Amino acid sequence: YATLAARIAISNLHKQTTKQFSKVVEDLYRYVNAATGKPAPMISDDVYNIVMENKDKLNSAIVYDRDFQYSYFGFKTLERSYLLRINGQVAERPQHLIMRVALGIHGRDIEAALETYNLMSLKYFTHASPTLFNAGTPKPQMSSCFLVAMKEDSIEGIYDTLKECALISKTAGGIGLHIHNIRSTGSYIAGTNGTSNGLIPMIRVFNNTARYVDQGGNKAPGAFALYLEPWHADIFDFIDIRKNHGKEEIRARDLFPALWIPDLFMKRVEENGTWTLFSPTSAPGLSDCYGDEFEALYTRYEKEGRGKTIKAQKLWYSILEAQTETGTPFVVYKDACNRKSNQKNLGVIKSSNLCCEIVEYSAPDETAVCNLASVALPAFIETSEDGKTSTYNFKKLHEIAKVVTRNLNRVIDRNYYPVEEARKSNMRHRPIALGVQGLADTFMLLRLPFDSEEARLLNIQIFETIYHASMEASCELAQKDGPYETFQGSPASQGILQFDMWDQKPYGMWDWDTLRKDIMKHGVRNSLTMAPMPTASTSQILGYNECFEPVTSNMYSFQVVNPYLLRDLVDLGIWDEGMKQYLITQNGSIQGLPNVPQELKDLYKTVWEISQKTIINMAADRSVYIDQSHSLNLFLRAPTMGKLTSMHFYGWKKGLKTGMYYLRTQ
Amino acid sequence: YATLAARIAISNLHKQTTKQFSKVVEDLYRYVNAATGKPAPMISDDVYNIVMENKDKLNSAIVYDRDFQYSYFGFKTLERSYLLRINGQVAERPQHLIMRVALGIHGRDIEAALETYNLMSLKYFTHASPTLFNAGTPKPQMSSCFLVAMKEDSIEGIYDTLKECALISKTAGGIGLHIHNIRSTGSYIAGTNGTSNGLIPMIRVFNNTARYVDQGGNKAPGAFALYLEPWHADIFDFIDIRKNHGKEEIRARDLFPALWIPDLFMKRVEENGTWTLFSPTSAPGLSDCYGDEFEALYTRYEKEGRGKTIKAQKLWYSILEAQTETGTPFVVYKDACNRKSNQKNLGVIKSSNLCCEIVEYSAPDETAVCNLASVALPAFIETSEDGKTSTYNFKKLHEIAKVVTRNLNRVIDRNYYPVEEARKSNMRHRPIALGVQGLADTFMLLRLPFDSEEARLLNIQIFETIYHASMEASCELAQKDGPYETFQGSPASQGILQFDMWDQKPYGMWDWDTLRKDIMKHGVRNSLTMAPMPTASTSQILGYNECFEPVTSNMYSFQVVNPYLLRDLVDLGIWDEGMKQYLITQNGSIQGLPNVPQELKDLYKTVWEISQKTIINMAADRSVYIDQSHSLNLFLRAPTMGKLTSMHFYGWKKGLKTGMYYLRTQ
Ligand SMILES: Nc1ncnc2c1ncn2[C@@H]1O[C@H](COP(=O)(O)OP(=O)(O)NP(=O)(O)O)[C@@H](O)[C@H]1O
Ligand SMILES: Nc1ncnc2c1ncn2[C@@H]1O[C@H](COP(=O)(O)OP(=O)(O)NP(=O)(O)O)[C@@H](O)[C@H]1O
Ligand SMILES: Nc1ccn([C@@H]2O[C@H](COP(=O)(O)OP(=O)(O)O)[C@@H](O)[C@H]2O)c(=O)n1
Ligand SMILES: Nc1ccn([C@@H]2O[C@H](COP(=O)(O)OP(=O)(O)O)[C@@H](O)[C@H]2O)c(=O)n1
Ligand SMILES: [Mg+2]
Ligand SMILES: [Mg+2]
Repeated sequence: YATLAARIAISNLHKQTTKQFSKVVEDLYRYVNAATGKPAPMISDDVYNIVMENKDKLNSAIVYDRDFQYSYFGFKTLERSYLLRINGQVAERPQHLIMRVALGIHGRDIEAALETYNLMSLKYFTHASPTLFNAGTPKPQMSSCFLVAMKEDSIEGIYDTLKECALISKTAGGIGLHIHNIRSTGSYIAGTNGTSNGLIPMIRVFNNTARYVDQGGNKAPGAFALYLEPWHADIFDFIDIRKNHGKEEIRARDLFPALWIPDLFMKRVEENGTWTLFSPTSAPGLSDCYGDEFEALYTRYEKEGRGKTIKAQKLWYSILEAQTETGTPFVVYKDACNRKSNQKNLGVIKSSNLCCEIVEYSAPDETAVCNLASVALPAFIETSEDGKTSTYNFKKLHEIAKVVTRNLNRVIDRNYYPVEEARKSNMRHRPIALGVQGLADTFMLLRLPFDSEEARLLNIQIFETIYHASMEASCELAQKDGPYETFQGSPASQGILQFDMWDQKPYGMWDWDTLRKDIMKHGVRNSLTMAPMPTASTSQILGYNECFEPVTSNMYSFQVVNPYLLRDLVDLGIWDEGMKQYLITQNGSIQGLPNVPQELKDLYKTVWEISQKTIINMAADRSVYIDQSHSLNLFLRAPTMGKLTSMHFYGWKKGLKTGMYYLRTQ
Repeated sequence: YATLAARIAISNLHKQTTKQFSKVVEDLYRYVNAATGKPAPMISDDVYNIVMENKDKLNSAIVYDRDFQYSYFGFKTLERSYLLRINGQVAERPQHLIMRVALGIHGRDIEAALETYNLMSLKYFTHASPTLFNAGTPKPQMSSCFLVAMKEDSIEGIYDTLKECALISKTAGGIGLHIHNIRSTGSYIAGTNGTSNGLIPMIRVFNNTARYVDQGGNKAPGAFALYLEPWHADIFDFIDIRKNHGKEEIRARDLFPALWIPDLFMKRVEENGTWTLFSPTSAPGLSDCYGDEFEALYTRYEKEGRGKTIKAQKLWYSILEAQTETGTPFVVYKDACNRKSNQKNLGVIKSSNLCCEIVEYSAPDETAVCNLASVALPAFIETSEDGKTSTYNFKKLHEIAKVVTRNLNRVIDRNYYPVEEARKSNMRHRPIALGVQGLADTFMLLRLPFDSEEARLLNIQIFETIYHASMEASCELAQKDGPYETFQGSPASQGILQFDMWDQKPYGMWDWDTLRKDIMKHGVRNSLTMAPMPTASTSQILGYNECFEPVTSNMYSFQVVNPYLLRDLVDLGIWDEGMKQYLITQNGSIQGLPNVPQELKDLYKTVWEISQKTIINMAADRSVYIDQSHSLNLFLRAPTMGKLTSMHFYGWKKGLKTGMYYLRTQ
């Protein structure tokens, strides 16, 4: 169909752009801001000198054919926010952006540079947007998220923290900020008859700084996620922070509430029992432990009159309300996250990030950071048997995941850190996050319904391979540069890998025993490797479905129909106008369509037609090979208090870390 | 009349309170917060030990009769916000508050303590509210205002500054904050295609922190004043910040805009000429000079295309609009303030304070502070000739002003400083601010219309004496403790006193030559002594008219009629119900009342009936004995663009520093 608008706008772009890469780096580097007279380079000194000392090798390495791998919407995304502009006009071709990104990561290892270039240009993998924006640029802030500790229960602590979010928000990246330690409404303050205002008014300050620190282009999200434990006395308002009605002095519409849930809360809800709310000042230490230690300390404070008791299910019901209307708060299980983190030698983890996938340690003086990349799952499909059936090439997937791991690991050293808390932190533990995109495609291309036994297996299979790969790559790194600073004492140091903490045998596609031997011997370079993220933008750049979720509709959206569906409907000579209309009219749903094979109706279920138990199951299956966590969106058809209840508890009992990211509805 | 409700509620208070002072200090000191279990003392260790080591001397010094010096509204003010409360109930009697304040200032100089006590209990003078609140208490923040420098044109500078206002707003005191150095809307920012948002959105952040840092009781005002020079490119919005209509993202209703006006602006308005707006980044140095140096540098930048030119009177007209509707921006003349400051050896002064009276030097690392007290002008009236006419006792006024000066000077050393910038600053230059209240009364009691030749003279006379006194006291201090750190190089070091900088001979009631001799010889302890403030609350505590303004109505307000008026109307046997009604119905105006002597109509003009030229004149007369500045409110009857125009220019040409504080209307 109109894949023809892609080619047009692509070679239009070729016409408005200098072909030779090294000339473009000259242009971008030499740039002066006409309106102001200021020399405003867009390449670093470092990457400039590199390109100049290697210009023939580099220019000739670039294959411009590989520009036509982009769908129309992929390309318009690139154009509109990614390709570097000279004075309003676009100056970078897609190949130049990639080549720049390759250099920004690799520096003088031109061999590494050429390997990344090739693999990216061919669509094997892609790095997260901040890397695509800033690698090879003079303030190269390439990380996607910062996990910030509230420094202290004081105006000074609060305003130091506010300063840090502000300094972070100048640049690319999202912020997860935990606040369990701020005293609740009405608590005593020494030196006044004044009472405390609590969380909400302090939230309104943060929300306001989110709105003010724009102007980083549109590279900042302008939103923070905030993490709270449900025992905090300010909980009812906190969860209603994105509510669309009620008083305005109580809402904070540019921020996301995220719950940090102890298992105790859930038991109490299930047991239909009491829940007690404390101010952190009448209940110290509560966020600084978990599991049993928490259970013991909580129960004691609860017996010692230190707080306020109400019915667990009163809170529970309010949460489901807030979630049904707004899609938030997110739900992340504190204990599951801490019980099963390779970072537990550092102390208690107090939050996740803005997309509920990063599970790293943060403290007033260490603000945890992470660099993300995603693998293009469908690129490892081949027909390779001999005949008609397609298989999945796991060798290449292991090979490619080792490359990404090495990339992400360099990005740590060549990263610009907005705040000293992020450099201190990331240099010590060197966490890393790999993800995937196009899981739904992979299945579709391989003729598998999402809810099949075969899909369940491949899910496990793929993730086993990425995790094995990354730990292998990381361990090779530890052999060249030493383990990361804080590796002694870690579960990985004691031979305990992620699935072990889930008390499971690995699916056994790869030799874990060899790997585990070498890790106890040599260490790893990275405390953490795996955390599948939303890929909202980058999967649009590679033309794939986000992430690891099924299609939302088969009507993608001018509106363009799912190419695999189209393919199949045409090959069955049943694609007419009745088809174009039935699918528009049902929004990319093909069930209940008179003349369509059952094989296709299974294959092209939309996420609303797939059962959430299956969804949670696959999240549980893959989770044992996930160092950190993943952004589990949930989708509900005709939503009810009961259906939502069984979904949290289902994931909760599965041992999940992120029980829910967004709740999406209608 | 109902002065009888005073006695009732006074001796009611006696019944609910322990008579003996040292028991009350015990009570207050020993206080424990029942709800929380926390020991919450309300007296310092230091003042406790003092009282205990001197309890008989102290308790017996206290005259409780002196509790009945308070009008009903004076007393209700004391009760409602000043007298220390034990668990909701009032624990301090007025005499205890005073005695505490005396100690908090004097420490172990019990002789000084007893002298202050006596003088205050008898209503000779009073210190500003923060002193009344906090002297003798464990965080004794006794200063009324902080003049804060915007630290830098950066997110870091801005958020360091935000932190400092927040830390200051926890406690008593107002903030004047100058921002001439923040780049305006649309300016370049290096490292993004992002433009700057300018002032307004950054103001909204400050306004929001004003709202959030309450809870210091109601001792913080919850408002800042912001100072800008009218060449700043963000000027039109900045002046409209308290506008009651229009868009909400453009207003900031809890802050006050104050203009810092160069003479150039005014000439240009008068000449009907061009005015040029710059961003500080395209015009550096502009706020860091004045007079000629400014004129030269401004003109050059204006010739070099560096900014945007429009008609002076376009801005002028908008200012008058904003002022007519909202009463702001305030108007303070930058050049007059800098030309005539004894602090010019330190560098350019960049703002005043929240009440337009403090004119002190502030810089990113020095935040200027000031401690205020006011003299009760009417307390120095006596009949003392022999017969019927009353005179004014200037000897006692010189004597009392020397006492206050010594008090204020101790408060500097025993002050708690919220931020290190304020301690650095105040310890070096030791500024001080004395004021007055009850000028209108004094005149009334002395049978003088405000606009008489006799009133004009006494105005000059009083102020000459306070200024002479304070410099004398201060110079005696310099003899015991040395001059203040930065006295060398000051105008006062070169024999140049305030009136000299106005190029005037002093009225000559006191020997200035002797004083001036001694100052060049020994120095002063205080860089600055005099800055008449609004006395909004404390004059209500002493039962006098604020400040140095005339009565606003003769219907004070249950509604209580002006006691002097009443006195006089009754003595003429013309006070009936027709009288009670004519004055209610005219809101304390007595002109155009059929049966009232002309002598009384002159004597009891309301500030709306008095001409503003006279008002400005007296402000000009007194200003030559004012180190710093004063809070000139203006009052306009039937306000018009022309009348307001001639008033600014009139004061501007008089050489005033504060041309206008509030513009008050109807
Ligand atoms: N003036 C204020 N306005 C609003 N909230 C305040 C204020 N002062 C303190 N708080 C809140 O109370 C907490 C303590 O503030 P902090 O700056 O530690 O004051 P403090 O004098 O140290 N009182 P305390 O912490 O009780 O010893 C912080 O969480 C503040 O948010
Ligand atoms: N991300 C942002 N959002 C809004 N305003 C900003 C942002 N970054 C900078 N500014 C404004 O631009 C000014 C410069 O900010 P600063 O923190 O100095 O950034 P910088 O990288 O140093 N850019 P420059 O000052 O041009 O070298 C400050 O007045 C900020 O208010
Ligand atoms: N323009 C953008 C988009 C995302 N991000 C960051 O990455 C997160 C979104 O993750 P994602 O994986 O869905 O987005 P992409 O990496 O595909 O653009 C946001 O929460 C931010 O933390 C950013 O900094 N700037
Ligand atoms: N309750 C109060 C009242 C005034 N003030 C400070 O003193 C200023 C008012 O000056 P003023 O002389 O009119 O008030 P008083 O000293 O008479 O209470 C305010 O701008 C604040 O700077 C305060 O800190 N707390
Ligand atoms: Mg504290
Ligand atoms: Mg800067």
